[PDB]
Amino acid sequence: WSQKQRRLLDVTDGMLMFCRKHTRLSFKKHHGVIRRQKTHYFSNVRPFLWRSSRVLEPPPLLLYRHSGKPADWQLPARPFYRQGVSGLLFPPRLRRGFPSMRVNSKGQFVGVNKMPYIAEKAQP
Amino acid sequence: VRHMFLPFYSKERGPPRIRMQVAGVKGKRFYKIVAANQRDPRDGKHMEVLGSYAPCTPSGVEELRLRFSRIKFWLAAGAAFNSKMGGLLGNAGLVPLPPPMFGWRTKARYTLLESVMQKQEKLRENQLREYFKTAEPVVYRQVSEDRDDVEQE
Amino acid sequence: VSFKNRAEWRAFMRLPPKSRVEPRRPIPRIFPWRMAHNPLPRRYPLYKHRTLFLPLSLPSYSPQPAISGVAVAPLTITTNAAQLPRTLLLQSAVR
Amino acid sequence: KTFKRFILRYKQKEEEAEDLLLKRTYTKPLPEGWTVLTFLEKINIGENAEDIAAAFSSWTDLANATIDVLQSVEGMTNQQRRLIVKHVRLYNHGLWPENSYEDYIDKFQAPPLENENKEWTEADDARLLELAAQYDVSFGDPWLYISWE
Amino acid sequence: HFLLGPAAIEQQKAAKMQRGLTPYQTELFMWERQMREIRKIYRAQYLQR
Amino acid sequence: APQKKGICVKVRVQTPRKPNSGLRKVARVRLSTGRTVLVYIPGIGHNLNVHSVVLVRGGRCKDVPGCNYKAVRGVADLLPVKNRE
Amino acid sequence: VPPPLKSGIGEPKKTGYKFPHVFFPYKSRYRSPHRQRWWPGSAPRFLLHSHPKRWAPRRDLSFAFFAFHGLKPFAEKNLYELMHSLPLRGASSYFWREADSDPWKHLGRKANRLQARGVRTQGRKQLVFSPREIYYKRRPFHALVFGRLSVGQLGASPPEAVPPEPERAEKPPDCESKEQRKCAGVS
Amino acid sequence: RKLRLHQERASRGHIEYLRQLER
RNA sequence: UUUUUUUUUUU
RNA sequence: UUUUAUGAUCCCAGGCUGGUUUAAUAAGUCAAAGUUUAGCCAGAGUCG
RNA sequence: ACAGUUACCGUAGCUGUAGAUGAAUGCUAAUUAUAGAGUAUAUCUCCUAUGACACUGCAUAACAUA
RNA sequence: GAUUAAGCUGCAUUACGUUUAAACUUUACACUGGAUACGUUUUAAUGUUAACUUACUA
RNA sequence: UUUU
RNA sequence: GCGAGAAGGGAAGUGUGUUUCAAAG
RNA sequence: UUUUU
Repeated sequence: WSQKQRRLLDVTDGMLMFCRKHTRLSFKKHHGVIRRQKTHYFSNVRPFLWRSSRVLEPPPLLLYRHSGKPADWQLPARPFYRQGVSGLLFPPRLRRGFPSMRVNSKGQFVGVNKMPYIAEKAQP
Repeated sequence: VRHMFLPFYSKERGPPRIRMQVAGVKGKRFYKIVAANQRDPRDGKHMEVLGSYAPCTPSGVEELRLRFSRIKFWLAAGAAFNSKMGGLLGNAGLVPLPPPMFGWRTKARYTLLESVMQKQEKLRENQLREYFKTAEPVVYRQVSEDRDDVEQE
Repeated sequence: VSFKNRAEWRAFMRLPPKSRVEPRRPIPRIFPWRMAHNPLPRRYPLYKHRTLFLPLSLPSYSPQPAISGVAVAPLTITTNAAQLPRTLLLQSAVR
Repeated sequence: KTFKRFILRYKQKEEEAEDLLLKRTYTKPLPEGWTVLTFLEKINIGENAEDIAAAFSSWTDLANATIDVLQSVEGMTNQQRRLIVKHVRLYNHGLWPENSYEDYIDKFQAPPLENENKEWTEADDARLLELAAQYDVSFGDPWLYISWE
Repeated sequence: HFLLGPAAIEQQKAAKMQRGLTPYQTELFMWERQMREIRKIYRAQYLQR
Repeated sequence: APQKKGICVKVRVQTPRKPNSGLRKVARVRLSTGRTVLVYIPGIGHNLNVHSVVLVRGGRCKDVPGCNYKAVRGVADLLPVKNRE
Repeated sequence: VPPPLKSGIGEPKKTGYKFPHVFFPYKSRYRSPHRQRWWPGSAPRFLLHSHPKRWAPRRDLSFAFFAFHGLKPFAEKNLYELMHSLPLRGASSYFWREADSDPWKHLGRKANRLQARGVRTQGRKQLVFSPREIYYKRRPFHALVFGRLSVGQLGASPPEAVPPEPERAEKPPDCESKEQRKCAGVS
Repeated sequence: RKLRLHQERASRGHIEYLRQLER
């Protein structure tokens, strides 16, 4: 999309006055050392977290040049693993197989009315 | 197979519905799409979480994460939604695109205006073609021999 | 347009005015490897090569055969983040 | 680093400037005999009638007026602000030429159908039978898609 | 492919109006009928799978 | 409570226990909860008298036996600033 | 302050309640369904508060006092009151409702509501009533009038008149339509 | 072939991810 | 602490 | 005939639960007897 | 998680030092205009307002076809 | 005389006690009531004031 | 604001 | 015609809650 | 606040 809406911008010498800076080098001037582990967690971590699993940003979608339509073959998913290890020897029996669905006395499938656990996926 | 949705329906609260929520930190609020009853509070009990919505993102493009295997399943149960919800789902292709405000037949002046904008974009393309043949980083002018840089984006 | 004073610069790069009730600021990004902490060196060795390591143990203890004559058995347990060519063949055929 | 954002901001500013120019040129003018004050007089505006009209110059500046700009004027209450924005949106779309239920069915109603008021021929009978097998009959409303074809 | 295809958009416009109803109402009711067909399709597919 | 206000009704000079010699100025301050307890007045000078309101705080004094409170300068009432410091 | 409660004519004396509603002391936002309508821009409850008991000194009593109903303004004269003075009790006549001078349409708190169209920037077909059977219970403001309801087209004359319709037979002789305001007829 | 609908393309990715994890 | 990217284990 | 130290009779006060990250070969696969912050369930009646 | 308590050795009991910051107070700073999460915080006395004007609908037979 | 019989389990001002105990908005993104209509509208929402007992910031 |  | 305690801590100890199941007015 | 010595 950026390549389609192309424009010619004229930049004069006076427009780059604020771009220049005095200091030559640059680096972090404030250590990332956290002071309060609990106070910060319940102020800037919990509100910004709405999922029970750690998921990274997915890759971008590839489109054609001429036709401008998505292609079939593209990059695969990007699963994430904690500490690199991706092996479980005794996996538990999760309840996510039938979301909001259970078995009745008759054998039929019926729903439920309950609040989902916020840490359902975070407790394997 | 209406027997399978009995539990879902609530006599005290009401029938199921799809809406959004408001949660986060002050100044950086983000929408959260969930499923709940009609009389339920905006921030409270929820049956299942369908996804989220971020109308303001650092990249400048609105993001939308949804479940394709849950939204379709819930609609079969007879779950309604607000007018705004239908528009967002229509673009994703899950449901037919709803008509905009005032309908489609009244959209007469916009059609002509859109054509003018499209024509201008095509004409602008023709202008830049010639530039590449004689691209000059530095171009002066007959005023004060002032330097003027050129850069695309 | 020439930028001379700070007032002129302020009135040229600022975003357009918006409503007071709608959200204006964006949502920050939180990486999986850093939720509420930013590790960094705080010692003499402040600039050195710090390669990322991804431990990968054996996938299966059973004896696997050779795929198309190319052996895909594990030789050593030490594996770096970069995928070895021998392992890339097994995963390619799995899909 | 500063150059990345400076270039992007400059490009966006040009897009808005060019887009606004076309909108003003293709703005729908008022009918014959309708001035700036006449538009605000037929809407049952409050006492502050001449003050609002004085701020604006012509009709183009009023139709294309945004919401933030309208708040600058002191002589505009909440009731008046929400009323003016409704009128400009209706006249632009031609939804308020003459308020009456009879005008809507005569102006915005004329769908021409190709196969309308025509007899059934030998070829038509075969076509209907073929579509019957393609779309399930005893499932939902089979007449919704076959009718369009 | 019909409801989710381009044919659905043009189908709403080609509708007969009724006395006492606004132009937007004619398209709204037509769209509502289409929304009823998609629900049955999903319900049948879910049960079969 | 972190702090509790009180009123002084007795001013005396208690001699510290041996081998610590000298004299230490103390005053019996009546807490707002209807309880009396001795309080030390650190710092040079003295301005507290009978029927004076003073704010006390925590702190133990080894030289003065029993005293387990200290006064606060400035925030208290009718307690001027130090002389030389 | 609100007007005191009064009983209409033809009703026995009742005992006044101590409080307007059950939740008088505790709650304040609750409102009773039978609340009085006296604020400007409303209408009475017909037979609950329209005709309260009328009293005056002995000196003011006269024949003309009893004829107050028949001299009411056009904006408050109902059908019952109108038919009482007409020849033959207004029998074999035509009547129609003119919804152009309602109290709420000119005055009231909510007199500037936003309609679906917006604002009014500028021959009709009004219903016609033909009273057949007339039965007066509580004169001059009460009656059980049965008549034939039909549709008719207005004329081009300055006033509101009915040229050659009624034409279609809508329904058999039924109860009256409205009890708020009515006009005269050609007869 | 040539899945034009958004729903068809969305389901394609789900199958690909599940196939890799299946052994 | 990434020119044309809104992607990047940047270090 | 019935309860009763595995607390029968009996006096005062306290309503139950969840909340994602969280360093260390206490490397938790659910934070390991008991610690919380938008939240679930639940909370009599009266105009005589 | 480490030291100190006669200048010999088991118990026992103390001072400083860690984290969690869900009170108050003292000194010094209003220093670009991208500053936040929770019961939105307790007891008692006098006086004033509320209570008939609270949201919506005339589709509550309306504005009614050359 | 005609029914003439009015001031909270709520909110606000002032005052006392205690180490401490909360008033400034074009209040219009949402949810929700009403409804034939994204046709109306409402302080329980949202955004600002702050002794920072917190994040980010050549 | 060395992006308001 | 429809909605409205959306400002409730006054009652209770084996109770209020939690957990396991069930529910074709 | 000011700004290519």
